[PDB]
Order: sequence, then C-alpha cells, then structure tokens
Amino acid sequence: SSSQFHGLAIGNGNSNYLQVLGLANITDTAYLTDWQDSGGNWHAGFALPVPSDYPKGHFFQLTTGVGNSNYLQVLGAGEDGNPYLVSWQDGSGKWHGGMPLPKPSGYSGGPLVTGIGNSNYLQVIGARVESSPYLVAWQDNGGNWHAGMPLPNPSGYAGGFQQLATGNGNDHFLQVVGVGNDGNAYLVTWQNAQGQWSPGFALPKPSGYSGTFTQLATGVGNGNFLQVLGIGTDGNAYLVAWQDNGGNWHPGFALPKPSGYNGTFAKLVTGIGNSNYLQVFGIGSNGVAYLVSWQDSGGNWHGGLTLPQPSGYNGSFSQLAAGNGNSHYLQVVGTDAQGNVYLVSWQDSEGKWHAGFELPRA
Amino acid sequence: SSQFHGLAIGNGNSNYLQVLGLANITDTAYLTDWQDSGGNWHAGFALPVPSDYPKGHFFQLTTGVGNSNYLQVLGAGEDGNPYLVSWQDGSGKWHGGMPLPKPSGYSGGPLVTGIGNSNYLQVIGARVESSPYLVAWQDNGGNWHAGMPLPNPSGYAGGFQQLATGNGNDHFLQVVGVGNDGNAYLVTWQNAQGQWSPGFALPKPSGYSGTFTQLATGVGNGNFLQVLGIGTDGNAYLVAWQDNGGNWHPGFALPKPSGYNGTFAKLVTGIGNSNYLQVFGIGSNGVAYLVSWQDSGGNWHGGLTLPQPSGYNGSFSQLAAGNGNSHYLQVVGTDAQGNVYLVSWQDSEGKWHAGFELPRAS
Repeated sequence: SSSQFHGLAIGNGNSNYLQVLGLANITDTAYLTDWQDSGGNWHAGFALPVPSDYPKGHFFQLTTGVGNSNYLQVLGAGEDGNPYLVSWQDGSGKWHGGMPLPKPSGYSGGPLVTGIGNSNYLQVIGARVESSPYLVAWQDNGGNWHAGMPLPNPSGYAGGFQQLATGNGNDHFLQVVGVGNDGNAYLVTWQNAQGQWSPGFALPKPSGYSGTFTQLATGVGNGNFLQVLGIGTDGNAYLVAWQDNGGNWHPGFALPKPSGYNGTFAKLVTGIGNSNYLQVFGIGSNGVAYLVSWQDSGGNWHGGLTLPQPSGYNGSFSQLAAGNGNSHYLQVVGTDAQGNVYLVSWQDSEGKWHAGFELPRA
Repeated sequence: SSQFHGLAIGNGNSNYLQVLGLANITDTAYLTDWQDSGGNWHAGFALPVPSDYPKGHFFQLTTGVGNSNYLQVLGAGEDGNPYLVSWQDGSGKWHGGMPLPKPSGYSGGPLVTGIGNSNYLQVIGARVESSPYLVAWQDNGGNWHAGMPLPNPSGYAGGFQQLATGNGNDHFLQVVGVGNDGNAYLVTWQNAQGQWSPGFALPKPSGYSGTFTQLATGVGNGNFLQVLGIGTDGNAYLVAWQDNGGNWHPGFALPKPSGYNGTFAKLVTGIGNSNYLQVFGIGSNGVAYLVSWQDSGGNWHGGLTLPQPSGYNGSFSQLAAGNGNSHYLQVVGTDAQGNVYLVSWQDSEGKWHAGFELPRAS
C-alpha cells in the first residue's frame, strides 16, 4: 500500500458517500485514498482495480463522473497513451475494473474532463486541445460506452486550449469552457437536450480586466446560474462570466479577496456550501489554503478566509478538492507537502468552518 | 506558463545548471530557469518538442549526459511513448528530440537514466510492471538503439515501484529498486562487457527490517555508492552502501536534524561543500530539510532546517538539487502554487543561505 498522493479527484459514490481518489506518488497507481460514511467517519481505501486490458496500468491524471444508475466512474489518462475508465463503483460500494474508452481518430492522449450531458449521459472530454476538441466517449443510461467524435471549436478561434472545464447551464445544458492557447476565456461548445453540440464563442471579459487567464473552474451559483471562475495571468481570482436561466452570458468581476490578504491565487476549485452557497477555494502565494470568496443566495459575493488549519499541520497544501459529505457538509481535502491526504477543513450548516485532520492511510 | 511540477535538474553548456519542469495544467515541457557561472539566474522557456510529436506533452521528465557532453531531456509522452524531448548543444541551444526506439513489451512510464559501459547513455523504465527494461541506449556518435529486457534480482520477480541508478569506482552501472514487495534490491548491474546480471536483495539497515517507499543513490566518501531510502515507517535510512570491492554493506537510520521528530518523504541527494554527500527531504510539518550530511571519514551528521527563501514562508512540494556556480549546491523547489524557488543555496564552507523566487519562464 501507498499512502502519499498527487492528482486528487473527488466524487460521490454508493449512498452518496464521498470518495477521494488519487495517484500514488512515484508509481502513479490509481487509488481510493479514503471514503466517508454517513456519520462523517473517514475510512482508508486501497488501489483501484484496473482494466483487464491494462492489467498493471498506471495513470497520469484521474477524474470522476456520475454514470448510469448513479455508479461512480473513475476516468484516467493512461501512461500507455490511452484513455480509460479505470474503475467503476456499484451501489454496494464495490469497485470493478474498467475498460479502455472508445476514443475517436485524431485524439492524442491527455488529461480528461467529464460532464453530465443530455439525458444525464456521462460525457468524457479531452481536457487539453492541441487541434480540435474531442469527445473521447459517452455513456448511456444502461452503462454502455459509445465512441467519441470531434467537437466544435468556438466561433472564430481554432488555436487550441490549455484547459477545458464543464458545468451545467440553462435547462441543464452541458457547457464546455476553456482557456485558449491565446489566454482568452471561451465557451468552447455547448450541448442541447437531444445531444447536439453547438459552437461557442468568447466569454465576456470580467469587469475592469482586459487580460488573459491561466485556469478556469465552474460552480453552480445563485438561482442555478452557472458561474465560470478563473485565475488571471495577473494572479487574481475572477468570476470571468456567468450564465442566466435563458442561456445568455454576462460579465463577471474580480472576486472579493479574504480580508487582509494581498497575494495571488492559483489552483482554484469550487464547492457547494451551506444553503448551497457557492464557495471558491484557492492556494495563496504564501502557500496558504483559502476560501477565496463565497456567494450568497442573492448572488452577492463576500471575501473569504484562511481555511482553519487541520490539526498538527501548519504547512501548505499543493492541491485542494471539495465535495459534499455526510449531512451535505462541505469538505475540503488536500495533499500536504509530502502528499498525505488531509481533510483540510469542513463546513457546518451555518457556514462556519472547522479544522480538519490527516485522513486514514490507504 | 510560470507554475510547474515534475522538476528535473541537469548541467548543460559550460556546466550551467538547468532546471526543467512540467507546466501545471498543460504538462508542457519547460526549461524553467538556468544559472550562469557567476551565480545569476535566468528565465527559461518551452522546450522544443520532437518533430514526430509536434504539439507533445509529458507526464515525467528526467535528464542524462549524452554524446559530446550534450544534455539530454527525456520525457514520458502522454501518447504512451518514451521520448528524447530535446537536447542541448555546447553553445546552449536546444534542439527538438525524437521518439526513443523501444523494446517489445515496454509500457509507457517514467524514465531513469544511467551511464553504462563505454559511457553509453542508458534510458531505463523507472517503474517495472513485468521485467525491467532498457528502453534505449545512445552510442558515442549520438545515435539511439532499442533496448531489451533486463534481469530481475535472484528469485524475486514481483515488479518494482521505482528504479534508480548509480555507479561504484569500478564503474559498473548499478540499478537498485524498491520492489512491489516494499523491499530494496540490487535489481541488476552491467559488467565490463556491457552484459547485465541478476541482482539480489540489498542488506537491510541495522535497526530496521521493514519496507521502503522510495530509494535514491548518492556518491559519498571515497566516491562510495550509497543507497538512501524512505521507510514505510516514514524515516530516512542509509539502506546499504557499496565498497570498492563491489560488496554491499548494511546501513542504518540517518541522524535526524536535532529536535525534529516527524517523518520524511520526497528524498533527494546532492553533493555539497567538500563533496560531502547531502540528503534532503520534506517533513510531515511541511518543512524542507537537509536530513543529514556525510563527512570525508564517511561519518553521518544530523541536518537542519533549510533557510526559508525570501518572500515565501510556506511549504515546497518537491525539492531538486544540483551544483551550480563554483560547485555551490542549489536546492530548488516548487511552492504550493508551483512557482519555482531557489529554496536555499550552500556556500563553500557548508553554510546554507536563504533563496528566492526564480525568474519566471516566458
């Protein structure tokens, strides 16, 4: 067993129990690091069962997706250059070895991103775009996987993308946003309820900022309004743009920073907090794990705070990830400097944050 | 990009120290920074990629010294192929590389190099799922040749989490490994004809019969080859060392920095003042340490906290070490965001000095 990780991914499994996935340091072996029960108790995991067609397989990136019958799917970028379903988890919590994804012609191995598409069909998309965007594969509601295809570039641009991210927009339509190789923020493409993909366009720039971005992340905001957050090349955190319930996009603005903090951010992730208030987390230029900002139910943004340090560790985290656990309490997990997985902090129904702890070793 | 992971270090033209790394999010291979003979640091740029993989990306990098003392940057392609990403000539110019010829059965993964018979550069699979592999070797005229499977240690064949290389004064190339069993092995060595032989379990360190998560080699007193390890107990060990007759001897737990009671991970070695072997690692408190250092009588000494660099009081997620101007040992690292810092540098007298953030790659 390995106990130190990188490349965490987080999702909900059987009975919505939170599952923290990871790549072992040195070996890049896919693991369940830990999982949390309905009492909030954390349990050590174990190496995930790998595909019979990649039987000693290793991955340089992982991500999760909710599949058929809400079976948690763990997707991985093979170190053999192929995309995989590493493993899936059934409704009893048992994990099963996966399979290679039915990828399209012209797809070149890289990191994956998932989204929930039409009829809830899980979509697995290439998260970096060297030429045209690709849907690697999609999964029907009986669990069957289907061959991918190219996806549309946005209006006016075919320069490739550093990063694609996904979120659900108006009428549940999947939106795929990306940071171009030109540093601009795009809606790359969006998918309607019948599964058809349309070209996107440049997202409106945030208030007062004409510059470029290095990273995007999405979050479900007030009124179910999709929010696209970003890190500027300036080092600041932004709401780049948000989408209304009619599908139209509106400009964002620089996020309000935690009181007293004058540094930069990177490694931005979102979470759904108390009263479903959207939370935005990030890592400071001082190494500190922060709630950058949170958004109330009216859409108003509020400066964040230093996340209350977990017991016995006053160091920095190299990655943060978030999800909802027992009673819907928001959990922020991360990897310390060695790669030990911590609950950095958890948040109660009132919005108050509580110090976490180093989770049990896989 | 200016935030990185997966740093590698080597010495290039005029022995100028070179810091290589992988851009965060995109996994693009970069020279992050280099240092001149006066000690001054300089921003890097994206490496030129192989014309057979012209928008390529990599999940791991390493370096070796090639024909004509040309620095070679090897990379594990996200397409599943091992590559020479780029090579540098004696003027400092970088050249796009090529896919390595590879043997049947080699499965894409991280690479490690070593210098073999006839100083031919050897690129070896750093993780072993079946048999150890020589991926490729380079001849004295710079041409690459496909490798072959290499021996296993006597009657262990369970694969290896990690391989490392080093040489004794007898020159023979030694390949050490942590088995999937957690045990340390001499996996194989290459004799004076370039032929490889089965190895054996290394001597275990006095006072610890448990398993290991990582090894690293270092050249110590009298150029004696030392195998360092991180125990599954989280402690740092000299696992074993090799004498001038090529016999192996058991080591012992390293003398820890006085006062320090936590664990270490992410161990790397460096050659310090007076060629004294230095061992570095990252604590469970998130702090970067010199774990121990060894004098010319071969005696080990407790280490210290590396002096925190200017402008950052957080943790580093990776340390890498190399000799720069006037041989001064440089310890570089990635902060929590991925910004590359000189963590600390050591003067001629063995005294460590606070570093600073490096120039950002363009």
